[PDB]
Amino acid sequence: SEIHVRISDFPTIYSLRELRESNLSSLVRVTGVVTRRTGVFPQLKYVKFNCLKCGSILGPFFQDSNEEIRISFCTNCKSKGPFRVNGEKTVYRNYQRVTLQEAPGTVPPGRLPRHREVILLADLVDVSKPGEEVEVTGIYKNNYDGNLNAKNGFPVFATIIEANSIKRREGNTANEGEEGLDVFSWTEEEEREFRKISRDRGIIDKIISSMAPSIYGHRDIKTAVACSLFGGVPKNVNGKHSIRGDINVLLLGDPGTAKSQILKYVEKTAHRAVFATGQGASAVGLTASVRKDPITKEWTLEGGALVLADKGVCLIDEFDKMNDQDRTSIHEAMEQQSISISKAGIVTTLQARCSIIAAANPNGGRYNSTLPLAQNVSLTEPILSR
Amino acid sequence: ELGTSNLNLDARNLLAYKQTEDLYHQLLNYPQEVISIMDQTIKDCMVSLIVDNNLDYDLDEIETKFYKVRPYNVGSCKGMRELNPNDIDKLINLKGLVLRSTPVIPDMKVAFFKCNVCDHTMAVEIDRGVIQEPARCERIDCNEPNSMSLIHNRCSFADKQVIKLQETPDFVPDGQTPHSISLCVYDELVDSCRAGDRIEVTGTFRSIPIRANSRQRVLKSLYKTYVDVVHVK
Amino acid sequence: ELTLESLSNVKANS
Amino acid sequence: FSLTVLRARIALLATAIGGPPPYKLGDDCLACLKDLKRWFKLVDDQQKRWDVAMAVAEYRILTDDLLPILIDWENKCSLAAKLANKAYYDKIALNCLQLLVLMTWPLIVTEQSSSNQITLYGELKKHQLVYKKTILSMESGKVLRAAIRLALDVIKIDRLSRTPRDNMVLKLVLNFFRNVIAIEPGEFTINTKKSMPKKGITSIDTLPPNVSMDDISLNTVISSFHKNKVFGFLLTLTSSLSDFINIPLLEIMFYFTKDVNQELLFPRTSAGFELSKLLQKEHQMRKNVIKHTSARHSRFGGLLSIQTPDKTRLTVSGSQALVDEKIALQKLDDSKKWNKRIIKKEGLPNSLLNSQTGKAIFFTESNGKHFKEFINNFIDSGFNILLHSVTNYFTTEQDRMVTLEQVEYLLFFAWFVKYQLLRSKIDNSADIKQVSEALKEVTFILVSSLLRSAYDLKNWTVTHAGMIAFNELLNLVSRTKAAQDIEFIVSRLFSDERIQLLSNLPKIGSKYSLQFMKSCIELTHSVLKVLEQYSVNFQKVQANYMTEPVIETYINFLERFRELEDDSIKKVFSFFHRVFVQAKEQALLFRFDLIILLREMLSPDGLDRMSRSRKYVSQFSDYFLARLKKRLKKSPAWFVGLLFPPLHNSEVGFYQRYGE
Amino acid sequence: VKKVDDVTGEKVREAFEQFLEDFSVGEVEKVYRAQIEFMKIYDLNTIYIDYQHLSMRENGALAMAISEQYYRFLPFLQKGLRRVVRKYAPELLEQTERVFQISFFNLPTVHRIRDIRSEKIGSLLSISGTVTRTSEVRPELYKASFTCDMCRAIVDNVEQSFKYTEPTFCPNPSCENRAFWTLNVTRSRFLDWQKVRIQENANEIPTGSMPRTLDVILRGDSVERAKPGDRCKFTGVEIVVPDVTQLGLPGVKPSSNSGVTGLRSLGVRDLTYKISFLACHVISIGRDQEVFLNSLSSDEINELKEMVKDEHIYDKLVRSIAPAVFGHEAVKKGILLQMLGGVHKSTVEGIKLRGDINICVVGDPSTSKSQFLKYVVGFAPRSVYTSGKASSAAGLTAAVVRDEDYTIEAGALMLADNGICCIDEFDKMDISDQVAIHEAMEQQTISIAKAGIHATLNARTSILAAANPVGGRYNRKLSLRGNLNMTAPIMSRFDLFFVILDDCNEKIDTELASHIVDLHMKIEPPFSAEQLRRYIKYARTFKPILTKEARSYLVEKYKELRKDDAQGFSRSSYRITVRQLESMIRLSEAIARANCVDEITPSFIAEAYDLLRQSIIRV
DNA sequence: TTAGAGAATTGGAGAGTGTGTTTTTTTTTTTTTTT
DNA sequence: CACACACTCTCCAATTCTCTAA
Ligand SMILES: Nc1ncnc2c1ncn2[C@@H]1O[C@H](COP(=O)(O)OP(=O)(O)OP(O)(O)=S)[C@@H](O)[C@H]1O
Ligand SMILES: Nc1ncnc2c1ncn2[C@@H]1O[C@H](COP(=O)(O)OP(=O)(O)O)[C@@H](O)[C@H]1O
Ligand SMILES: [Mg+2]
Ligand SMILES: [Mg+2]
Ligand SMILES: [Zn+2]
Ligand SMILES: [Zn+2]
Ligand SMILES: [Zn+2]
Repeated sequence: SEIHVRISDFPTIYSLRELRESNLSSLVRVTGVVTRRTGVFPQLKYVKFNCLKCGSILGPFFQDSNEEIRISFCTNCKSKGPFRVNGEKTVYRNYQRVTLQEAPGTVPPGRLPRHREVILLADLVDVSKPGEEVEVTGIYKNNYDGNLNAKNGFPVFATIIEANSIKRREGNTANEGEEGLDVFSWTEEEEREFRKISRDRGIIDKIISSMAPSIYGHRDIKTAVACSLFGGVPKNVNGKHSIRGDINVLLLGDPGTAKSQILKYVEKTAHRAVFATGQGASAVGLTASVRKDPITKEWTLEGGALVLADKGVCLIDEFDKMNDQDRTSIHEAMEQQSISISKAGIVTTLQARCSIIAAANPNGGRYNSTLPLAQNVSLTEPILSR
Repeated sequence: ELGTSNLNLDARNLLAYKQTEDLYHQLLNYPQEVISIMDQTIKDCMVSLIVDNNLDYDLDEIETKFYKVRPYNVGSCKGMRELNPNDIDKLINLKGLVLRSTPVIPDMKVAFFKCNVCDHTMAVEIDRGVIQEPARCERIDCNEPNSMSLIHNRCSFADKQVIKLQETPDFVPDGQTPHSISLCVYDELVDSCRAGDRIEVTGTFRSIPIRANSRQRVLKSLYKTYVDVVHVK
Repeated sequence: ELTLESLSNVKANS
Repeated sequence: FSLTVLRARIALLATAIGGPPPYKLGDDCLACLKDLKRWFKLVDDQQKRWDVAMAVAEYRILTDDLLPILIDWENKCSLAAKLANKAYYDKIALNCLQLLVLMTWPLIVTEQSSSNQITLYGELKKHQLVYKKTILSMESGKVLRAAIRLALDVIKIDRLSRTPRDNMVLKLVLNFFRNVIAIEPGEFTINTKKSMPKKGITSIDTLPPNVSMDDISLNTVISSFHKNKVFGFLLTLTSSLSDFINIPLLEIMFYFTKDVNQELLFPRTSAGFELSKLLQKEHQMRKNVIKHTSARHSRFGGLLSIQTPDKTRLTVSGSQALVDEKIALQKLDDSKKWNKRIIKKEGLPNSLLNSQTGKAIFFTESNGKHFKEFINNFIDSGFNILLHSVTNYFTTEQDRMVTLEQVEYLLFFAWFVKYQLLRSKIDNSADIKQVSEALKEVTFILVSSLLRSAYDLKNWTVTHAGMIAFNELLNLVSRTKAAQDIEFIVSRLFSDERIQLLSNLPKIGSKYSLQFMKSCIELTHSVLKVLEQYSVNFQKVQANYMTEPVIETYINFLERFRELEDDSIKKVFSFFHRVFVQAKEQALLFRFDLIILLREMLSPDGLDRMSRSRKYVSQFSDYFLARLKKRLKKSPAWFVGLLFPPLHNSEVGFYQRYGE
Repeated sequence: VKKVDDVTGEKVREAFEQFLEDFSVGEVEKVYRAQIEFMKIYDLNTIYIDYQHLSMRENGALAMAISEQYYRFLPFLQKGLRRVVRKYAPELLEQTERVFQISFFNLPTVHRIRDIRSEKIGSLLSISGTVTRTSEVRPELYKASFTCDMCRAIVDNVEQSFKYTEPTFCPNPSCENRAFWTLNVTRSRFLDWQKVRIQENANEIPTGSMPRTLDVILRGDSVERAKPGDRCKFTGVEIVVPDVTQLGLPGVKPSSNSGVTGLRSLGVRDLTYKISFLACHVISIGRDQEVFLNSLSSDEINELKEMVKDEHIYDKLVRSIAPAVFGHEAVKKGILLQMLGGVHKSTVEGIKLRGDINICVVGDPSTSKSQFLKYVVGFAPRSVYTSGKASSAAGLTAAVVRDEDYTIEAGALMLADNGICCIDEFDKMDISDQVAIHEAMEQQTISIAKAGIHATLNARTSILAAANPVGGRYNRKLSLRGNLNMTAPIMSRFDLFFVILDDCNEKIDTELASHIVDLHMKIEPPFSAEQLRRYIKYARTFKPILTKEARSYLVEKYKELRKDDAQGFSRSSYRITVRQLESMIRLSEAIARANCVDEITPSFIAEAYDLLRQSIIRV
């Protein structure tokens, strides 16, 4: 029935710290990391109340998605009484209230992060997963609430952002200067150009040579990274047997050979990429963790690096320096491509179709060519075979 | 010669003189009225002394200043655990070590209303914590009822500092933990005893009702007790 | 029938 | 649907005239100006809607489009006047200024007015202030310099060579000056169809956010007048009096002086000395306030019982009452929550018709200095000539004058004749002949006839417009008598016909506004002093003044001591002081109202201790108490007769009021 | 409409007017008239009025009038301000009404949290304390403008109290409205509102007593100017904030020490009051070349011109670094090059190239390493000092702490972002701790994926480590690798290694003692610290580039380094990687910045090669 | 003009409709990161 | 649930008013 317009590439980008009263009821482009996300609750679009005293029809008031519709005196009679909606002619729209939080990258070091609630209306729900980093364009409106006025003791209002568009910037933080809500979306001309250049003989060599253009040599590493980036086909025989369809790469070598730089490039290039390093990646943060929800007080399951990188790439720098009991947590998600969690009464099997690219470092810092591979690394066969 | 207000009057000095024995007993029994009349007598005696000795001074300045009396050493060191409820509104001497002290609590003394239709402002004195708001504008040319709105920041406030006194360890029975009582300090002596100090406090042991429900006027029948400090040593 | 130029010359104060 | 179509047409005209960033005249600009003029005229009087003006104010037409037209024409006019299609470039400003004066015309609402006009009056009075706000602040308000061009074009030619048509141009341009400066905030018309709740009106500030009381006061108007040179315009217009330029001009230069007092002219870090004095006074009153508050908190609980007659044990709280028994009795008095009902009551430009004594508009020192000489130059130029010009018109159409004419004329006359006398009193550089020309017999008899005619129609405002002039009549008679037969013909007709009018108003006007009561006390004070140099009899005129309602209306003024000034209390007290030994009629003064006001006077909460008002009053009250004691000691029944009003019986009337 | 006017109020307004317009205060200059012109230039609406200027005029009468009854006099001051600002230039007020904020500062006396008394309510204070918590910048209603639900009449300029006060009556005498209105958010005026929670300073707290806190309200331009931890000197009116729950609100209900009662709007419930400061001004008490030059005064420009045109500027800078340390010219030169840094280039593929220089001053326990670190942390801006002992729970890099959700605790390597992280006792911190900074020292980011939290944090810091050799005293019989517990991956990330030894020389100790005792008795630096800081800031704006011959010389020097570092039968380099080539580039850029030249000559590359070679020939 | 017979209006008690509570986060498991 | 509060709905006799009284 209706077509919405998603404005993209707003010039003036703010942060949840620089918003002021001058921005009220004006388009803003704040940037932050999603923290909470309610379910997609249907919301009243055109409320058509029926008078209880005398009338039976009230005007199709537009719900503003921020404040409750006020009826006050009825039109049929001035007398006031209870009112309720009509189920005959009523239309609903999706409603989700995501809670943006200032990104740890843009938060000043050591300071607490600010946060504003963001309303996602129809067609925008479920577009920003929790924990992802997004750029939200929308109207910066304010509504009055008595709770805040009572708490602060001043006639102070509560602000909220009615999102008009969302672009995710998680896993492509090096992709500034690009245009559009999706850097990886292609136009028809772009698709024709893809089909034209693919027919070229030696396109594979061009693609391989174009992986790390500012990194000399390492054609074997570039080939492996290109193969991992494109990936394979995930088979499923008769619905019973399932074959992994993603390629895992392990870069093992001496220091100063651009192993971490290649990983940073892959993070820049791949669609859904997550970077985790060494000891700074625990077992449950790599795959999945359960937590007691502070508001509803029950156990809920939240994904980690291997879920945020689903159908993408997960980059693990300094693979050999992670704890063994943290490194063994990616055994299932790297072969079966599914995280199985049965903690706190939550028995479920998440899906993580990741493609691990890990950079290691040989024992002693130098790769001893006179010894076999197993004697140069601390990794074992079950993780080396993946 | 120093321009001070408080007086560190001692209780035994009333027994020393002849005609002020009934005065001392009434001070122990009726501390509020006795202290008020003592303060008024102090002010009148000082202005009379200024008049008589011809020591030239601003009479208005002396009259404006509120002069206080601090009767200490009222009696034997009464125990906190032995505060039976017939000591209500009676002068009490207590000894203990202060646990903590709340920040300054402003209590309204003089209200300040404004006529929201003619900008007429008058101050209504507050007695016993009740607001006697004017029924209408004082100005006859306006005399609009219900046109008065309180201007909170233009009122006059006093200083109240509730202090949680604790029974001294050397006097508490060895079995049970020492008890505690709540002090009340007004207009002076505020921050005159930081936490950890040991003091001998003199004040009137008073009890007030507490509202069971904030919205309603229902009052609990337990009458939480405090003491109105008049001197701290 | 206002031109783009009129749009730039606000008439309503707000 | 009709209203939004009207809005559509206004917006269509707004984008048709043109805009900026120099303003550009669009195609058919004259046609759209004529269309707008015709629509506004049709909706103003023919239909009486007052909605087109609203739409114009909404599009900010007067600010965004109309003002830049005159601003852009000003530079062309200056270039053409200094260099040495002029008719087309001249006629364009005529319609713009005609529209401006039409929108700036004051709005009047009466009972005969329909609901639309009263409904939109409150929504358009703020826009009226907006117009004058943006006009005065528009780069020194140069639009008035363009306005005076719409008058100098016609007045340049010979007066005998005037035009039967161009004559209306002068009226139209002149009305703009009086209309812009008469713009004042209105009144919040509370909807009294139902009983108001436990809370009153929240905000009485009838000002839109773009309008501040700083940018709309008469100080801004006077500063704009000085900076726009229009002082010379107002002087030259009056310099060539020797008809249609009299009635508007009567209020063009009167509106900004309709309520401004002449005391602020003379002071009698310069502004900071009065600041220090006011701080001292407020410190004194705050010191008096704290004399009641307890030395300790309210909850100290000072309870007492007053052993009143009959061994009563009435309980009143408060440690303050323990200090003095009078404080305890006052706390007894004000403890009652029951109160009685006190009854109470501008249709013309607000001023003395509705302004209290403290409403002195703040003036810049330089602005005050300029205004001191502006009015003096006007008086030295054409004051009496302008008065004599309208003397002939005032003698005709007595019953054809709307109530606006009296309030806009009598106040002007009285204010300026009072200013001239006070200026002559403070400084001798001004001759009394500069105002002595107002003693003409015909003018005096006509103004007296108007004053007496206003009495029978219950037009109290029009009558108050007359007492303010009647005071200065006696004042000027005294001034021209002391400083000197021309004064006799003006001050001998109040023998028998006028004594009733002057001796009846004080007895009846006590139930009205404060200024109405203030007028009569000044009248009596002046009349008791003008005749003192010739005594038709001193003992006979005072006989009709010593009446109980007269004493009531004099003592009703004393109850406002929180706002009465030194002279206000001085006149009221001197009325009784001058009759203490000269008349010896103190028996009628024995009401408790005067004794309670005396108690308030000598109390520190009333009159100032450092001032020069409470000393002689205190001594005279000391003598008053001696007189009271002497008169009460000789009559036991007079102890309770002091409260009850006097009696009409024959023998007691001389037995009690005169003591045999 | 009859309204009585407090003549004292307009008198104060007029006196403020003359003070603002004709103060004319070391030649005569109308400072406040120029202040209003300054406001017109940039549209800012904060008038910083010094209190001394107000006190000297009017012999202190107006100053006392302000300082005693500020709360009641404020609207009159605003009106007087409007008068002057309109008179000088009406360029104020799609008209957008301008709300002004008079700021008073430099009060004669400064109070404190302990010295709060309720008898100072409605008066100007200068409260000073350490901020511990700041709320969000919420917009508070300032001048509401309601539209009634019927007859569409607009009630405007409704002044707001601490409550949500709304008009009670409609100006149009045909609208029935006593509690029904719809606020016009677009027409209403809002003000920035922040609530900071300050507390008593540490030195002002009596022993044993807990610190006393206060809630200070910040409005307007003074928002976000007081960060937590910073000791600020607030100044403004002190007010008391009632409990708006008791006053009654459209959306909440009263909730359950001495509360008064009896108000018409209250009924049977009581009202309690809380003291809260309302700050009007807060100050803490604890870039192209042309842009920097235009921000510098001409007198400083002269000093900078003398430096840049100098011939021996490089050696003078080296000798002027850490004057209180005797000898150690090489370490001084390395520290100087650290502050200048390199160029933080970013290639086309998105790969970021490091531009920061890392130094490691390894030396005997009696040497002057910590003196160098302390000088750097006390001189270089945005620098922190930390040890390897890992004092705080958060490590050198970052940590997550559960809140009784997860949040990031900033480590030492993050607080020094875009600065220098002076790490001390680099050997003490364990090998299981070294693996954390391998990325933060080369990729300059810290990546954390612990539990429900996942972020790639920024650490663009230069590390100046100071590690004691293994065994306490340096052993020259072994290479630098043997004397240090650091491994090859972390030893190759350090650009410069400086070895300083306390050789048992009878003469050297004499100069050392004479120097230390000489300082304690009173060092003459050719450039003072404040004088050198502006030169470093000016030089940092340079971005030197490599000339054509510079590239060839750099490649040849790198070839020589790798040839001389070859070890093993398979010719496997151990100490010299391509990181050393990038280190030569970084040092060349830093040296060229020292000479304030935009081109890198082969002399600079030769010097950088010498600097690297001297740190690896230690055998 | 005075003491006294007639109209005319509206505030202070009360009928009544709808409110507002009492009402709670301890202690005990389970997880997770550091220690 | 019901007792107490806040407040809309509703209502006669004491308080004000102006025509006919002395
Ligand atoms: N060349 C020097 N010039 C000036 N003072 C020096 C010099 N060498 C040593 N000192 C002094 O020697 C003392 C100790 O030096 P530090 O800088 O504290 O080194 P350090 O921290 O003690 O070394 P360790 O291994 O941590 S114990 C300080 O008071 C220095 O001022
Ligand atoms: N083959 C190469 N081409 C270009 N630069 C390289 C190459 N190998 C290493 N480098 C440089 O070495 C620097 C450090 O690489 P680094 O990310 O530390 O690799 P590793 O983590 O394996 O030691 C990078 O800035 C990179 O530019
Ligand atoms: Mg690496
Ligand atoms: Mg050290
Ligand atoms: Zn209905
Ligand atoms: Zn009033
Ligand atoms: Zn309305």
